[PDB]
Amino acid sequence: FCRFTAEGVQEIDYKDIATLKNYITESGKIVPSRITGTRAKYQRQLARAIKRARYLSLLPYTDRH
Amino acid sequence: IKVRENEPFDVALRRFKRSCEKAGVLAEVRRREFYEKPTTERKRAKASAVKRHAKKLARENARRT
Amino acid sequence: RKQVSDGVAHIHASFNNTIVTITDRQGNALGWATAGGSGFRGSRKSTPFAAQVAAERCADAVKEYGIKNLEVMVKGPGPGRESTIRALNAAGFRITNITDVTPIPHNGCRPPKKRR
Amino acid sequence: SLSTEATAKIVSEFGRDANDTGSTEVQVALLTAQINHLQGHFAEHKKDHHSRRGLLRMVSQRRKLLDYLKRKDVARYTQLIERLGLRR
Amino acid sequence: MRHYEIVFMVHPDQSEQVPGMIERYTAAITGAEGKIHRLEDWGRRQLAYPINKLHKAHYVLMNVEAPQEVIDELETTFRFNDAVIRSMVMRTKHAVTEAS
Amino acid sequence: AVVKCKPTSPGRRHVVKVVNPELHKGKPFAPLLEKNSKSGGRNNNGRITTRHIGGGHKQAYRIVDFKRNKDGIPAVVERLEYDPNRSANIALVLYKDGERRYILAPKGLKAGDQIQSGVDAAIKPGNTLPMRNIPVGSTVHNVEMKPGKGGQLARSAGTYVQIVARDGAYVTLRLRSGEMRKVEADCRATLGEVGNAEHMLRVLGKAGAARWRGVRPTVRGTAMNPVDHPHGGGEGRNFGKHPVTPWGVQTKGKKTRSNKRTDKFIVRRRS
RNA sequence: GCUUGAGUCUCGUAGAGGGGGGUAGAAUUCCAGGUGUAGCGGUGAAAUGCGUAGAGAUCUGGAGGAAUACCGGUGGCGAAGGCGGCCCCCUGGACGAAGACUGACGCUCAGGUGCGAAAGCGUGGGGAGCAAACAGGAUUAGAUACCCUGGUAGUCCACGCCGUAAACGAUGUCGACUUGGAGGUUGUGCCCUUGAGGCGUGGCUUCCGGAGCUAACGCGUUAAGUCGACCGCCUGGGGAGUA
Repeated sequence: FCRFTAEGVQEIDYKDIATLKNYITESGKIVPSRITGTRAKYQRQLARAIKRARYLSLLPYTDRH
Repeated sequence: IKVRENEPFDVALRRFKRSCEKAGVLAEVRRREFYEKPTTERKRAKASAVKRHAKKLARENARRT
Repeated sequence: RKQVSDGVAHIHASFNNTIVTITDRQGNALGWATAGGSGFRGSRKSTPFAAQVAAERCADAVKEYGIKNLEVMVKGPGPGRESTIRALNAAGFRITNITDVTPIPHNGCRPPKKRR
Repeated sequence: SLSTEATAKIVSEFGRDANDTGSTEVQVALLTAQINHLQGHFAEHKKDHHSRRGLLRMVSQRRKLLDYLKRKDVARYTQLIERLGLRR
Repeated sequence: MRHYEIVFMVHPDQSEQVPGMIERYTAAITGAEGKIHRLEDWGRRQLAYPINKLHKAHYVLMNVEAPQEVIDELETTFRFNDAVIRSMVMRTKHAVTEAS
Repeated sequence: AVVKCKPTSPGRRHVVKVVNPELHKGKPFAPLLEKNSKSGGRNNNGRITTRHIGGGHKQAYRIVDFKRNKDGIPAVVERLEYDPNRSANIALVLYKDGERRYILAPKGLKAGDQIQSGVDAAIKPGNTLPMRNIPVGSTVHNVEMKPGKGGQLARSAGTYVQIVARDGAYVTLRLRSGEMRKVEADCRATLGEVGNAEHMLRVLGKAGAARWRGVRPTVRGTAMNPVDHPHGGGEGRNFGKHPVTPWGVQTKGKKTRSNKRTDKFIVRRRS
């Protein structure tokens, strides 16, 4: 409930998978904003950062890989 | 989805199935494209959720109990 | 017969039937049993007790392989999937890990329209 | 598109200076320069109907400004349509 | 001159030619008046999913500024090269600051 | 482009022209021409061996270089021309050393554009280069069967062959009919589709438009006597027979593929 | 002439706005091979269907097409229809801040012109899944239906035509005015970033309700209140959106 990208400052980078793996669940799905608490601007950046890191094989699409 | 439950466990308790995929997003895809009711029943899901939100806080009456 | 040591228990639970197939580490099968192949034809096939006897009747015909610990891969919805894995404990196996290999698409081809 | 480099080149060519940016003859040339730019965009693609509507918003706005200009001062009008090349 | 980022992965047994390849493309852009800014070479690391299976590819980040005709002649080079596996190109906005 | 004629007379009512304005409108390049004499369907023995051909307009053979044996020389496409022997158009191609040759004109090729052949050549549409250097998946045309043979496959108008797979020293080609077929990996191919893809839309309007293409009338089997065709005869349009050729072999279904010498190179038959 | 309407410029801000190309992954289907064996599939119950010529299950590899799970939200964009993977290219609009400029250039619009879901048509492709029609099996008094097993057009793409929908907030477009509350979303200024705050200010949006209106239901500052400007339309039910 204490949104992390609105707290300091951010544009959600796709390369730093350290913070980016905090916002995926165990099966590779993106966690909704009602759970984490991110602002909706930082949620649209996040999904575009998950999917672009899922492209470059940094994060997985699913756990069936 | 996937659970390992390191060698002394004695019981499965796969609780991430009710949290990820098991029958929620699978009974939804077993039939019925609809193309139309994900506009209609998504509306009625949240039309009743806001009457679960507003009418629950203002339910404070005497009611003899 | 080769005396395989650890195997994989693919459990394909459907609404109509539960098929339980025991493979090996490579993934080629060593014996299977269904809810329909154990009697239980028709309405009793779609029951959790029928997957239980499909689990015990898959525990033999791999008695000639000597499988000790097995990794579970349940797949699909239905009345099995949860009472068959309690019957693989009761058959005398070790459960290494359980997964869920339900083939969920990412909004792929159109499903059918039925049940009206 | 009408970049900042291209916008300032037409304001000084048709107005007092770069400060006089909203004059009547300036706006006609700015709408003309973008319509003549978008002839290349709609030479291909041929079905961009949502951007065609923006093109017709600025054809018709240029038609109303030139018709304001012809009523307001005819002398400044006949300068412009020969200088900018749009009359039969 | 729009800015770019170019993350291309490399087929891993041909990773010796990568400083040959980083030189190969930064000659095409600086040679055609385009500034390179962050050659953050990530090295070899592990993949999340198999990619023709081929585990553990080799990552190169560029972050170039370049005219658009050059960055398209660059991107048709990544197709025909058999060493580049899954490149991508991105938005301008800026240059970056090594962003590990 | 695709011009529909106005019905000013019968016959002109159903004409569709395929009008290319980029074609050359002069007498063609005279050193690369030699004569083409009509056969009529007749051989050594003089007897008609292919029916329904004969007549037509006189047409001179354009020596078209399918083989593309000019490795690593720049070549500027001079002008697109009409070849009556083909369905496709041909491009007059000037090399840098001063030699002109005809090639088939691909889809995007215009006058002034540059092609070249050889293994060094780029993957620009129009270049000829061997298939062990062509990328997998890309679309080629003017495909060779044997190395140095010249080019056999995908050389009609609009036709192309997509390259499917490369398993060792063979290239798996999906032919235009839908047939998967292996060739030698050292055979050449020209990239891109063949131009004049609106050739399929010409519908010729009238009966005389096929007579000046050499195609003579086809007489049906049922209109003949029983001595002439294995159909034929009968009082008033009797057929009652399984359909056959004029020499008795079953048509409409009967497969005539029996070679056994080239069945190694075929992966899938035509479906 | 003037500037409070409208407009132009300079910096930014969000967006499934639009067209063009490319690519990614999961799944379905089919083919090819390995293992393996008598069932699978389906239903309220069955049967047709499939399968010892070895299916189903399972593994690997291949070929194709179409759609984008999670994000995802009475959330966002667009004039409406509508638009969801990520990427690049070419573009439209809206909004905000500070100014500077034009000087009423405006609003509505019969006829006209453009756009316009889906189904349909035309020509050329593509065809995985789904699926009218059609065949078979069931259910039934009947069942040319729901249910089951199959399956053609079609959905797909390029280019034309059609011009219709419960094309619906059943609510024309534009402007001004008249108590509030809780939210969302996108800017922006002040103040302590002083610790995930405190205060103004704009645009869009959802819900509840005050006067007022309404036949009532209800709308209720994105009015169905108080007014103005133009336009479209209505005149008992059928017959008839028919000849």
